[PDB]
Amino acid sequence: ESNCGCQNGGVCVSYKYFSRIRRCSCPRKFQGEHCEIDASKTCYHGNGDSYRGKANTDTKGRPCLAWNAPAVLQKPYNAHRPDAISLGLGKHNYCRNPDNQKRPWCYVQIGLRQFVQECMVHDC
Amino acid sequence: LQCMQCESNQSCLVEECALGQDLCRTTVLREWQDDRELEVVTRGCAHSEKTNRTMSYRMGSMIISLTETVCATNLCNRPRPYLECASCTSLDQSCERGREQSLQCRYPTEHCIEVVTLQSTERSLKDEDYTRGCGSLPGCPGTAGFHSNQTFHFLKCCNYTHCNGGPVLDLQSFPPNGFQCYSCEGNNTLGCSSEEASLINCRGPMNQCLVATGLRSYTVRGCATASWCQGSHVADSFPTHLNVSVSCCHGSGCNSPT
Ligand SMILES: *[C@@H]1O[C@H](CO)[C@@H](O)[C@H](O)[C@H]1NC(C)=O
Ligand SMILES: *[C@@H]1O[C@H](CO)[C@@H](O)[C@H](O)[C@H]1NC(C)=O
Ligand SMILES: *[C@@H]1O[C@H](CO)[C@@H](O)[C@H](O)[C@H]1NC(C)=O
Repeated sequence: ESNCGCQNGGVCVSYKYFSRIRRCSCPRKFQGEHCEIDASKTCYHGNGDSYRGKANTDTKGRPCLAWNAPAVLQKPYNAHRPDAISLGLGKHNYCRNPDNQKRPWCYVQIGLRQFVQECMVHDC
Repeated sequence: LQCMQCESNQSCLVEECALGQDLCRTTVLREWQDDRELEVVTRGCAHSEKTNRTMSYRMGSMIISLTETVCATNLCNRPRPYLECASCTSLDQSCERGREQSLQCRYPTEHCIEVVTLQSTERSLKDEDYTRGCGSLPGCPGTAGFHSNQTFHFLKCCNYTHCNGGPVLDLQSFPPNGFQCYSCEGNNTLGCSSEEASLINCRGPMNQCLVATGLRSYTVRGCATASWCQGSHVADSFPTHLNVSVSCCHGSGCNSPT
């Protein structure tokens, strides 16, 4: 079974000597710490609110910053959010669109600041 | 003792331990596979007696590497994080087949290890049945273990090449030594007694009759080693709990309700 946050075919395996810490044992399709990631997805559907894929760059080239980042943890939408699980935001670097917004985006470093830029992921 | 606490995706709090807890856990779990490292840290107050410990093994095309680190000072957990032995997990059906991809420890001081956890019905623990890998745990060079009517744990740890290949370890592989213990798991005092708990027939290396407890208030008795009965083991033998008062002695009815 799963009941640990193990999305999809996730299997919950724990670890006695290491303080019942858990990890999920993912099937091929779903990567990430909960099997939260559909790594087959190549386009996004509609607006993106659902998109859990793995676009990580932006429409100029630049790479996305990790929802982890010490940088990003000041920004409102980031991986520590109490809600972050259901919105796709996690220890990755991908694109999401948790609030509203035409397509999926991510926090991009440019010079010094952290602008929110728009991802690549082609629409269907 | 003040010490940062925080599960996986959480931010950290300044937790602050009570009389009993005097160390600061900083467990990290990592995985590599097809150049994707993903690493999950949890921190919090530790306890009286836990030990800088390390484990790693491989399931399929990946390596998971658990490590634990403790210290007895204020917020000493914070922001930032060779010898061959057989490997495999029960999970991917690899420790059970007469074949199992192997591995080589990356720290001197590491060991070779087999860890067994066998549980019945809807089992309280999400732990592989059999695991073989590299690393150091409580009371290493040597062995620990304890069996109950419905449960059987056992560790084995050695400083010699592939010291852990060959046959796995079931129940029947142990010589009913002849000595006995008790097995109890209901609730509090009257879930089990001289009435709803019976004498187990102790098996081989197990010869210590043992009890366990913690505060809602879970309790367990049976047949164990002297290494098991000592150190961190027993404690983690179940989800979480107190100072988990624990007891050992010689005798068949050693562990009968006192
Ligand atoms: C558990 O912890 C404290 C340590 O401060 C101890 O004094 C207390 O009696 C223990 N509880 C028991 C043995 O029930
Ligand atoms: C545990 O780790 C610390 C710091 O990481 C190290 O200095 C210390 O010696 C270790 N504990 C023991 C008891 O050796
Ligand atoms: C343990 O292994 C080390 C090297 O890993 C070696 O120097 C030593 O001879 C070994 N000793 C024992 C008792 O296993």
